[PDB]
Amino acid sequence: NAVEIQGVSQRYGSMTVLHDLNLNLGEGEVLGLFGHNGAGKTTSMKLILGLLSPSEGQVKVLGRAPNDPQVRRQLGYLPENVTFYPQLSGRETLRHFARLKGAALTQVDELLEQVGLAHAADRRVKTYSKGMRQRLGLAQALLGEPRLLLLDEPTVGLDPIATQDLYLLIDRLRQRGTSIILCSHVLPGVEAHINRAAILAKGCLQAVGSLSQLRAEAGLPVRIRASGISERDSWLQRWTDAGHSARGLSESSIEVVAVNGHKLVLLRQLLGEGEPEDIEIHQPSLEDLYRYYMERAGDVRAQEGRL
Amino acid sequence: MNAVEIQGVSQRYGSMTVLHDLNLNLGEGEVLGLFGHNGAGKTTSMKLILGLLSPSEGQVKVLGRAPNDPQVRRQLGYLPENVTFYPQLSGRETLRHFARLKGAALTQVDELLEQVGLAHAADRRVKTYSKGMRQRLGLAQALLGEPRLLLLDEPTVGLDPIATQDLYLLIDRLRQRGTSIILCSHVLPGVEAHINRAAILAKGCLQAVGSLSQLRAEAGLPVRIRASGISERDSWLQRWTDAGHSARGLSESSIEVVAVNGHKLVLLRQLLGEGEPEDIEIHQPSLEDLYRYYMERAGDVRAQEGRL
Amino acid sequence: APQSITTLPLQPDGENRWRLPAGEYQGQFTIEQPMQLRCEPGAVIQSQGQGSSLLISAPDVLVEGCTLYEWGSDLTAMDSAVFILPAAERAQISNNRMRGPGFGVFVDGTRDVQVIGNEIDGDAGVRSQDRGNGIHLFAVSGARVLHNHVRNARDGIYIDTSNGNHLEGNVIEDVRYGVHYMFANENSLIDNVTRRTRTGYALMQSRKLTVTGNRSEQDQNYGILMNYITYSTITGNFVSDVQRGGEGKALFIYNSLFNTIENNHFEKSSLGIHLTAGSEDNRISGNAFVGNQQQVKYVASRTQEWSVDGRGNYWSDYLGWDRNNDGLGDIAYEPNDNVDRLLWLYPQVRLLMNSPSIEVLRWVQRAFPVIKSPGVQDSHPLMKLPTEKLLT
Amino acid sequence: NQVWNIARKELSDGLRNRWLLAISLLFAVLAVGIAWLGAAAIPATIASLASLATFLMPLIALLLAYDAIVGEDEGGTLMLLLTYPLGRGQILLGKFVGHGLILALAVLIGFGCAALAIALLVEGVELGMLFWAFGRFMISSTLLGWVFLAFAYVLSGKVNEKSSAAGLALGVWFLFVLVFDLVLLALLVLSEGKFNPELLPWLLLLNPTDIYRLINLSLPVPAAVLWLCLLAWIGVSLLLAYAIFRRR
Amino acid sequence: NQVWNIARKELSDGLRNRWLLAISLLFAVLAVGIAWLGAAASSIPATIASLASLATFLMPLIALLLAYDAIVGEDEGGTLMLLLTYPLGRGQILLGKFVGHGLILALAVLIGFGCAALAIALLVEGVELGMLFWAFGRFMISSTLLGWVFLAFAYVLSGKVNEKSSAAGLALGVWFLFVLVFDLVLLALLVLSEGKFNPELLPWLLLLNPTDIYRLINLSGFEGSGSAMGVLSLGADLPVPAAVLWLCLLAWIGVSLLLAYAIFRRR
Amino acid sequence: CGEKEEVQQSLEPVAFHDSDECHVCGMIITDFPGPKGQAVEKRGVKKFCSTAEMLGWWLQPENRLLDAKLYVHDMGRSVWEKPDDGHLIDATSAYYVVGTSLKGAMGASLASFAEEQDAKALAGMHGGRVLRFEEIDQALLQEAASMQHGG
Ligand SMILES: [Cu+2]
Ligand SMILES: [Mg+2]
Ligand SMILES: [Zn+2]
Repeated sequence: NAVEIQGVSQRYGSMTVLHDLNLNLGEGEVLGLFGHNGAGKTTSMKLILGLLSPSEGQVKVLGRAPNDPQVRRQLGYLPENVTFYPQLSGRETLRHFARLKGAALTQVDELLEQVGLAHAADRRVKTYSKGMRQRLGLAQALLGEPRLLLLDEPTVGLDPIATQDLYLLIDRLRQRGTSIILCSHVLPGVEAHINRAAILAKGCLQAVGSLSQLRAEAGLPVRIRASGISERDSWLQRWTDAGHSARGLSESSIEVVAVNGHKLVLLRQLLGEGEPEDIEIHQPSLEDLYRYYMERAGDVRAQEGRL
Repeated sequence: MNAVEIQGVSQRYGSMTVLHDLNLNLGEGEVLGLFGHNGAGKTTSMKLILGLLSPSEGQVKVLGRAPNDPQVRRQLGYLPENVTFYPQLSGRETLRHFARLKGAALTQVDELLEQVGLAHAADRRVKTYSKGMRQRLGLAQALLGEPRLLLLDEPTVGLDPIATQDLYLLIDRLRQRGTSIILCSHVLPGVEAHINRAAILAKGCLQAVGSLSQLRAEAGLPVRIRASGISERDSWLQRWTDAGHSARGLSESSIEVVAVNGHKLVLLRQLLGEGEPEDIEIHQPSLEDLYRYYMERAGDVRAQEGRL
Repeated sequence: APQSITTLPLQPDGENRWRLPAGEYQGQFTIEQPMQLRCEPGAVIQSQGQGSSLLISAPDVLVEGCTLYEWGSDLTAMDSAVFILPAAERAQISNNRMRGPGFGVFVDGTRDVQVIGNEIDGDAGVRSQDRGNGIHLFAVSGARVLHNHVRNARDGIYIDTSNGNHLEGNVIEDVRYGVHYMFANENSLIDNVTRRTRTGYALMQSRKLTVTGNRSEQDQNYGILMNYITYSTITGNFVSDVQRGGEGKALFIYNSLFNTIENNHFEKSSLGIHLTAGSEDNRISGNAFVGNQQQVKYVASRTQEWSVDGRGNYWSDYLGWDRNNDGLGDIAYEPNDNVDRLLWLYPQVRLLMNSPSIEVLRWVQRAFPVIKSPGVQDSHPLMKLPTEKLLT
Repeated sequence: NQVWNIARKELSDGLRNRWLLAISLLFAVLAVGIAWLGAAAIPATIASLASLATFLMPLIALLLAYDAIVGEDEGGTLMLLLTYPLGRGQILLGKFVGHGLILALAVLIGFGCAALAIALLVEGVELGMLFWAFGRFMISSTLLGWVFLAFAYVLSGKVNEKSSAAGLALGVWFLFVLVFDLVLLALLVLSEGKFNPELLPWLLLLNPTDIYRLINLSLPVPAAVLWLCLLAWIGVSLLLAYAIFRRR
Repeated sequence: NQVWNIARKELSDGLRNRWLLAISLLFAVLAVGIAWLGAAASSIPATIASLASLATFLMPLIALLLAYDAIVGEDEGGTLMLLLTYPLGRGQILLGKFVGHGLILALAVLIGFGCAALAIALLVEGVELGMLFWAFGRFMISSTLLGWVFLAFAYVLSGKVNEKSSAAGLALGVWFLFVLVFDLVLLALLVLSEGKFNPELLPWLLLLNPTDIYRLINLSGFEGSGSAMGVLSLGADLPVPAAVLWLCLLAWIGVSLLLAYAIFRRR
Repeated sequence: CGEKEEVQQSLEPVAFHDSDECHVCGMIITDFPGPKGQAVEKRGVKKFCSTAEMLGWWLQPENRLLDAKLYVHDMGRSVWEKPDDGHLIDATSAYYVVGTSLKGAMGASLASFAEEQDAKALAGMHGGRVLRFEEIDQALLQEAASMQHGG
């Protein structure tokens, strides 16, 4: 139980920009925080880091106080955009953060080689790209065995081989027993790696739980399409016998929106007649689940091309 | 009719060729994706399509003309990455500046500020705008006039999760009208639901071109089938392994099937015939996984346990 | 050359006193007997244009009220109007009108002559090289030239090697030099007024003399020129508006070693005072340097204190304060910069004189005193005008 | 013409600069405060106003346009603007018109408020000479500013970052105002046997701040060559800026 | 200690600033050039009032070039919000920046007045070496204190603003006001009132400007002439001794650091 | 060649006229006895009523740097009351005698010579000392003029 937020309803300016979020985070889970209209996304970020005071509620990080120095050596925070110190070098920036966090100096040369930055080490930060600064920003987050990562969009401005390898580096730290929070706005791609999502909107934490739970608590159509079908004309109608509208947009692109109540017999319809090649059960993704819970609180569906 | 006809160019700076033997043909309504990692070929190809550079060993035919005619650029939107406009100007005055240059009518400025959803923050300075608020402004200048080709270099960076899906709904409204656009992104899940045909390119060359059904067919990549309690984990681990598929031995009540997609046509009949399909998740090899394969197809030895 | 007895003088009193009636006369005239001759106001003694008109050879003659006209112009033979011989000691020349192209009053070798109240209009057409002197004095001891009116002569009141004599209250207008001094040791001149003159006061090689209370209205190019004067005294002079025609200097001190220069008023000229390099360390205190476009021109690097007994001069551009209420200022006043002497040392800096770099260099001197050359400063300058009476 | 559509942007963007409006207020106050101490204490005060407008009108021009090209490249709009129907000449000439009319207005608030303190606080100024001596002053102060505007386009197009552009705009302002004439003074007072002083009226023509004062101080050369030499400093440096802007 | 670990950064960040090393070498090459003219003129009270005038223009300039972007350059750079999630306080990352930037000014004036002493002991023959070390010992430990005043001034105007482009405008305003505007308003108050505004309050207005308290400390012994002081001639009317002028210079740090800390505490 | 051409005009000395004012005292030059110095500048010729008034002008710091030729009279080949214009020697290579009872125009009487024996003739005939041009300084001009026209 790493992050135990309990009863917190943060008020400032008598505005009440956060309300009653009870966000318990497990000791090995990877939570995700996604905020749109609500300012909860940034306030809760601060609240766990300890640089904000919880009015009317308590935040318990690692079972202890959030502003103790003994727990703040075990955190890691990758901020939004950190152009660190443009005249300093790569080693000298990370040795500066190693001296502050109390980490041993033998970690600095083996974190600039763990992150792919040893070729660009001993070079000034003004000669770094945005992706190399995100590489350096991750390197101070893994400084001195942190038991709680807290990443604020770690994969922005980053090339996709390093993006896929970052989540493999995250998957190393999940097995080590370190809880990670992935607060992002680039929601397709993070749904394969988090364990529990937490969509909070208009202050109130709307939905929390795993991805299998959020599809159970929200009736959304599952999109089975079978690309490369043999016959297409009877496949326009043969799914509608149990109420699954087999609507297609191409020569064979029948994205059958089902109801999640007849999943045996529609595949018995699919496998009883006609052979498939590559079935595509397209689950309602984290992009589609987000716009249901957003619409359920305050949002009304935007027009045809009007955002 | 093809919008962009890159016909065998080879762009070099000195002796080094930063873009070698690129051969594209973007269609009349297709959404193409220029993805690059080691090479600077992605950036140079962008410049060649626009009027910024010249092909040193080839030719480009944008909309049936040279890319630097004024009749071409009046129907050509281009949103660049990380743009920060003139911060002392207002949001309406910035688009009214850009409407005067492209020759677009001044009655379209209040429409496009309404179309991208910038009506509340219009007549405010650009310095008091967010990062995603400037992306709505940067998208809005690309839609000025009646454009026939859009080069969205990273359009959804720093954007709200409603507004990114609303952006792609504006894309499929645009490509039905007949303007073939180009997505240039780096977050590969998310672009993969709307890209018509990928154009993954390596250091020098162009690796692969074609739709997602053609990239998965050419590059043999295994399907990632995950389930949870069909019958039993240990009773279902045994079946795919004689047929030539990997069955991962997880902890409890989970059946992960990595099949080789060649014999699984009739093999999937037995999974329906003995249990319910009520909790499965079949994952196709994604655009992220195809792009990691083509980096292994030319260059780029794989990183360690967790390295990069 | 006829004589004064060859006229018709009607005697008013029988003590060798004669009176010429109204009516014109002709030719030169000569006095050989001690006659205190007076004249009616219509006694126009008009000579023909040659020779000295009224030559005087007898001592103790009170010539009064005559009106002389049109004498000679040969300055080499000294064709004067009133020639006074060395034997004509203690002559009084009172209230006369003269108009003619030569010397007005030429005296030489005389003692105690009194030249009082005359009006000598010199010329109009001669090129100021043959107009002759107004009141020429040539080596006389004891003279008293008072309250005359000399106009349009050449070089005004010329004085050559004359020791002890007073020049009191005479108005000198439209001439080349106002008062010319040549080797006049222990002289004196009080309250003279000089108007529209190419040099107001020529002080050449005359020591130990007193120059007091004089006024110079609108002179050209030289207010008071002093060459080689020692132990002099310049107290109360009013020098106003020396226009160009030199660029215009209210006081030009050239090789004058010792002199006390107090209570003067140098007003509205282009240069307030020009101090040459040879003339240094003399008591200059209490003057009023108002309205001049440039106060001191001192092309040197030697320091020069301009305040005796702790009292300095009043300067119009003195932007200083006085906290403790005495008459003196609190901060010292340097009238010249270092770039204010680069203009004088090198005339090509006049092209650069409006540049910001020169305006930078004026500010660097006020902040960094190491680059300040030792100039012509005065500790304790005055705050108010000391010459409140000299403006009349 | 699109040279005006990009000029209307630079008017609206330059006039909202708080850095510019701070200097134009201090230029208009100090042009009155010198003229106030030039009346109570007209060619004697127009020379001290010429030394004032040699300080600030290069400084106003370098404050406007040091980030004209490289400030748009850092903003990313420079790569966007070249994909529009726009030449590289029309961007530079349109920025030169837009930034040019700013300091052509900054002398109309600068000397327009200075001539109000002269025509109404002298009482006998003989204003028929005023509208010819200030017409010669306001026109020649813009042309001094248009040289350093074209100097600012040279240093902006050469550099690749905004921080080193301000390091060069300070270097151009130091060299052309108060280093070129100080090294003329050091070449006078320390060298006279190998420095011909007759050559020095022609060496003032290599400095547009020096040509600015010579047509406000009325010399072997006439006045009309200095007008044609000040306009030649615009025409070469704008052509130099166009040659640099075509090599990005 | 945590206050020293962030001082070692700023000691290694100011020394890579090329704009500092230009104008701190300018302080060294002018302190040789001023002291060379002070040797050729022999003069002694003019080279003391000119060296103190050189450090009036440059030791506030190096201090405001260092620390105008000390807090707001880290806030908009993103690295300030990260730094509070380290085991630190807001009092340690300000006092640590004051120690780190303070040793740069302790080296920028030890280079400047250090090489100025070698252009006197090797230039003017027969100077008093005991009086030279005492005069340049008073110049070294008081130009740091003038530098530490404007260092603490720069933390006030960095915590208050939220944009670095507006911090450079305010830091230029602080450098213009305290150096060469406060000396000109006080001059114009004495000229236009002819010294009759207040004959006893006006010497106490020199204590409201730390550049003038800096000039009053070094001009204690070498008064010399009268025109060397200029507007500093009111310092003879100040009844305070020299030791209070040191403490009024230290009080200009301690109020302008506690103000800088209370602003940063509610950032 | 530029320095030589400017020299090729400065070297010639203009003859004195009756309408010639001095540069310093401004009065008519040819109304006086004694030698009369003059200064050719090559931008404008300025003349002096006496040689001691020329040397008083030369020792000012405006004219120390001024490259201008100084010309005085040769009193070894001329009568002292009326000096001609024919022979006008260079003033740097002359032999001025000092302290004679001769009556010059403004300063002390500095009779200039070119042959040094005629300069030694006038020194023993009046009690003076011959001296060169470079020994002339402003402590000597004011001392010698005070002994001539003083006491
Ligand atoms: Cu004379
Ligand atoms: Mg005072
Ligand atoms: Zn003369």
